[PDB]
Amino acid sequence: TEEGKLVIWINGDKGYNGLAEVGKKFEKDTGIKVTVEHPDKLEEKFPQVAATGDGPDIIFWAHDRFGGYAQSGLLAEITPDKAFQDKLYPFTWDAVRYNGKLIAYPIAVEALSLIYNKDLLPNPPKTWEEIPALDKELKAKGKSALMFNLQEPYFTWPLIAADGGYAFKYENGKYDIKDVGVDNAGAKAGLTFLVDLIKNKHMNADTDYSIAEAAFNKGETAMTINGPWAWSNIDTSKVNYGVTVLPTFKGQPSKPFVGVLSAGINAASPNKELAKEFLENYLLTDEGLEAVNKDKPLGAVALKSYEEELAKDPRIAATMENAQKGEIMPNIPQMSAFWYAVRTAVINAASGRQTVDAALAAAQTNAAAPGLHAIYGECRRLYPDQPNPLQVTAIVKYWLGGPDPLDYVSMYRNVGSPSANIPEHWHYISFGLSDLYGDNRVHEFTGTDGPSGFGFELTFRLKRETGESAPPTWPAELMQGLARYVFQSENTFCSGDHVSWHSPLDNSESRIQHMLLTEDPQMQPVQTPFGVVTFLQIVGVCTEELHSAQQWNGQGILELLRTVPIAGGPWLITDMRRGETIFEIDPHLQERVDKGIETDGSNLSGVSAKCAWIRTRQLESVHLKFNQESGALIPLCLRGRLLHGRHFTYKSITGDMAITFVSTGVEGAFATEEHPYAAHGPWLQILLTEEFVEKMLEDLEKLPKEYSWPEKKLKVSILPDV
Ligand SMILES: OC[C@H]1O[C@H](O[C@H]2[C@H](O)[C@@H](O)[C@@H](O)O[C@@H]2CO)[C@H](O)[C@@H](O)[C@@H]1O
Repeated sequence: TEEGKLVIWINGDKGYNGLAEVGKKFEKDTGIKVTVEHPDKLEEKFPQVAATGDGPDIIFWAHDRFGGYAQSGLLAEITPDKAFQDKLYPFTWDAVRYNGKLIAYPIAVEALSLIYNKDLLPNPPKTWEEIPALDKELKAKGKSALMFNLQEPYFTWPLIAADGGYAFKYENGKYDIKDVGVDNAGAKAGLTFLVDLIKNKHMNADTDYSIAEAAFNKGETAMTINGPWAWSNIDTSKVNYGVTVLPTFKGQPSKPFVGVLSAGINAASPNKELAKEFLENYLLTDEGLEAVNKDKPLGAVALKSYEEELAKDPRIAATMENAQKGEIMPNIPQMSAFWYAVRTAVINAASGRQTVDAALAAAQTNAAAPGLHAIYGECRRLYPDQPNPLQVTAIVKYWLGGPDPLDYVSMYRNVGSPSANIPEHWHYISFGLSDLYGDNRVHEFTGTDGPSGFGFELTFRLKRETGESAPPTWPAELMQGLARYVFQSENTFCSGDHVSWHSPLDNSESRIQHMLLTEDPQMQPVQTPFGVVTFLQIVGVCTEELHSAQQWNGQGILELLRTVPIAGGPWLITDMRRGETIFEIDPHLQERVDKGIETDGSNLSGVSAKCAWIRTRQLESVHLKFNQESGALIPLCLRGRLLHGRHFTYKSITGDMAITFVSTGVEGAFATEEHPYAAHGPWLQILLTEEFVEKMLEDLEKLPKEYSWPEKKLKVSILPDV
């Protein structure tokens, strides 16, 4: 925000210019500059940035969002003298009251209406069922019957609710968030009807707000569906239009979700009193509302005085008839999640991606899945561009006996950063490792503190190939494999961990057959009522790189991968095509690993190797035998472990034999400085004092190799071992 200046956000389809004129008058009378912006996806931007401390002093939007905003603590409480509260209709105040407090100034009442071309269609239909036949009549003379935005569920909700659909059941003043009604026969009936319209080529699933508006206003289609804001543009057009009641479906009224355009004050705003002055004494006046209304009609206003003038307009009348027949939107926080569920359901059902029953079943479950929704939020923040990415769904859900524990795996196109030389890739995000539903169907509920589910979800970044229109799906199957491992082992992962796989990740001949895990570079962790969720990105590595990771640590090797862009880069993007290890690409990298093992120690506690040396015996002489391969690890054993007071264990692949190098100062060994070499059966422990260890290392500064010291002998060999 800012002090002495007023920043306002309002959607671009509203009358921002009129509002700007009111801002001009305010700037004249008070000297405070009033800036009016209309960013895309503002409502979302607003929750997103309000916390950091950027944001609008005032935010305009339908009330349905505000309850959420208020629960997050983004909104200041508004305080009007009774003198002012009486100027507005009580029910508009109702729409903006949350948890007993007023959290926004109600501005206007928005409801969708059926807008029709009087020239093309003298008497509009009273029912949806006529439209198919009606379209056919018009198609005969190169026109269409109906076109409206199919991308926002706001416009198809009236039809869906008509025969029984609902968001949350309201009884006794309480909305039951668990009782969602988008899955019932009614909702199925309306959405099935829309889908059938598209099947019989009376509508097109691609159609959006702008195509619908252009079509109707140019006079290409007979009808459209929209709110009062739209009219101004139609007035400019050649079309003579009427605004009327929406068509009935199966004998029942269409029930549009009525909104109440409201203005909220940012809790992080310095100028809150300036905001109150502007809204109460400048905007919410006959003069202010008229100013805005000339630009784009607001609908049925909340200011009694001005509304009395407006109510005469037959268009407003129709607006209020549709409004009455429909319901007013709830303002609870769960609305946003509901809207998202339905938006996906409609689009997928209309495009043929899914059936009506499957889409609505998914929307039904997802309307009340705070975890799935809290993740979808962050996904939405990263990809405001992509509302519905290709998404792999597990059709037999895990908690019904299904094999795949990941309910969903979303697949995004990431454009990368040209400035950072980061290539375009596909970004897979998984859903199911965390608590999505929080009703104990998969994961025990644990509360807000602590990890939701296993506390993380999996992500993956697959370098996009030349001409790849769509992301491949094999990474989802991979993610299902890992997910199963976690679910059966009950074993969590942390940034740095490695996964040994030893098969091409993509079931090709690729050299990438193992995985490392790191924090997703872009995905921020999220607060889920069911817990906190972090995002672990999978990074494909060669067998050599995995080995480096075991010998040193995961973290170091990931960074090495970041420096070699071809092998990952800053965001650690997996290229299944890669043919060389990072070490074949830059040998100085091996050097970096050796320095790390020296100064960090190594995470390798033991190896299965070709090698050789109940009562706890003691020995004064010891002769070890090693394969070249296990002989290679001796420096690691000493430099990497004993010099860090860490023990190391060779176990013979055949034998029951074992050799555990023990630093002076390790705990629980049966080897003492007094008696360094001791054995319990086939298991041998030898304790080396640090000085001797250093000496030994210098001595090791190819085959056969023999070493001797006063105490003990060491042999390096090739085929004595079977
Ligand atoms: O698409 C779902 C959407 O519906 C409503 O958004 C309306 C808004 O109320 C109107 O003022 C106008 O801008 O049309 C919007 C839809 O394009 C809800 O208010 C919103 O929360 C929801 O996302």
